[PDB]
Amino acid sequence: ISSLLEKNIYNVHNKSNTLTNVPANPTGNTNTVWSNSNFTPPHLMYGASDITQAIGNISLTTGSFSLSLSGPWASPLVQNVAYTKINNLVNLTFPPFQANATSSAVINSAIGALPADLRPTTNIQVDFEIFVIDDGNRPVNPGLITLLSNGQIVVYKDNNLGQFTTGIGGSGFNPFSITYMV
Amino acid sequence: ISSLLEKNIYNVHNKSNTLTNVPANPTGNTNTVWSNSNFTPPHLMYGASDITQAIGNISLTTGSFSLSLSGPWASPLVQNVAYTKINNLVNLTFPPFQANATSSAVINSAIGALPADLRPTTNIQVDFEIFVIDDGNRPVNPGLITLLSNGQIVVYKDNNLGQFTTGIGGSGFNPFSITYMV
Amino acid sequence: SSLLEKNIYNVHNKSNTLTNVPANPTGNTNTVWSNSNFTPPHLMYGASDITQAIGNISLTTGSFSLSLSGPWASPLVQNVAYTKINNLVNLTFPPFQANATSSAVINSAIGALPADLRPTTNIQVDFEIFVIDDGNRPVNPGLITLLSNGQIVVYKDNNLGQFTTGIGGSGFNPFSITYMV
Repeated sequence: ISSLLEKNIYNVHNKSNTLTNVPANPTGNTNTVWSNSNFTPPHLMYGASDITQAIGNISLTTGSFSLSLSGPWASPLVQNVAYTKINNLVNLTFPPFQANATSSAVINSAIGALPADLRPTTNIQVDFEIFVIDDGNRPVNPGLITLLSNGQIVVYKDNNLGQFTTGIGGSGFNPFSITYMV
Repeated sequence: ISSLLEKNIYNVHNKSNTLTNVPANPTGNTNTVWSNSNFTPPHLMYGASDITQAIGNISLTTGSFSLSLSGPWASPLVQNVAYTKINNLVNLTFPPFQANATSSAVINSAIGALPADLRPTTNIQVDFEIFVIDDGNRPVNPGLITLLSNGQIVVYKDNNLGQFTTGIGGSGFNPFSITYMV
Repeated sequence: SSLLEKNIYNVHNKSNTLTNVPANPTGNTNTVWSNSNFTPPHLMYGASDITQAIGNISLTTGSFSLSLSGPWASPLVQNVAYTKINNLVNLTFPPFQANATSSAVINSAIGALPADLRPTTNIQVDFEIFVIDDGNRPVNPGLITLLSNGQIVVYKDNNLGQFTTGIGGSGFNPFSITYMV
């Protein structure tokens, strides 16, 4: 045992290794593995590096969700919106939503459309300038997308609550992407 | 001792476990934990997997910093700006900064307001189109935020160095988010 | 036997080999073990799967040389910085500005974006950006479109606008765009 308490050449085998929960590195060395009792559950440490906290901080999910948008078009348009969430950071990448407009209206989803874990929580809405199209025209003013904390998505023709206009040629948007922390 | 040097059914307990810094996996096995002396400080290894390097390649931090902005308002507005940094990639998510304007001015921070590790270094400034408001109006032209390498943040009413304008209604911006590499 | 129950030993070893097992041998949140439900096995601390968390995120970063041309007398060549995390891409562009000797959009050749950064889910992805033309700072946004064939196009405005012959500089200050492929 005494030989294990100081440096040796032993390649130790064990079915498992249980590290006492302690508030500080017991040896002070950068190559000592220890278990940090300042957290519950405890954190695995390697020297001063907190492995458990680093692992928790690099959480990532990605995929898509179905989104139904409606307003100016004769019928709702349904497409899958791609997403990535890393820690608290979200990206949404939208495919095209475009069709002829039979009425004048903003584009919006139902309340709750954004998956719960992608909804803004620090802010009531988050706003982004995006390129939109109306009746086949490419307007020079930016459109505006607002993501709401209740999960509703609203897309305006311009920053001043602008509506898309009845007409043919395509109203809506080419693919775009927005990134934000919840 | 000899029983520890080959496979056993021991659930070993230790107050800590110090791994000799060595240049190669001493057993070659994918279930061997070791400490890699090819780096200083050393790297935690599991088999051929470099845990320290993998965590360092992500290098994620997140949180917020207090930001004081001033210009058109009677007094500075102070709010926390949320951030994520992943390797060289930064996200900033701003809460609302808006109040009545008693003078005509751009909005800016002090020099050094952006935390040092979020400041552009590859570029002298990085620019983003954002939706801004002035006197309660929602102008169709985008506002512009410029992040400067000296840590100053400037927000303009439009792309042409535009100033926010004296008046009641609210001047500044709804929440927005911008993403960039330093 | 003293090692098989709690002790105050700071143990040293040249390495530590953990038996591959399908479940935590002690049940405790401070036990390190090797999880045989995966190949290669996963390093565990309690119920925390260290190997899985690291394998779930894949980050690359660097830069690529980009040649843009159109309104300028000759192409401009600069490095564009990128990060890719799983399917998520950031591009951060340095300034591309010079005087314009013709009226034209700015574009790259086909295939200019590295293959692993090209949109595949969409044919193009569009972004509003601040551009400059003949030294003027126009209030209308410019537009960058990233195409699935790897071409990059930058327009003076959203309506296929071209940069304009003249002095003062045409192109853009640095900007950044982020998107999933």
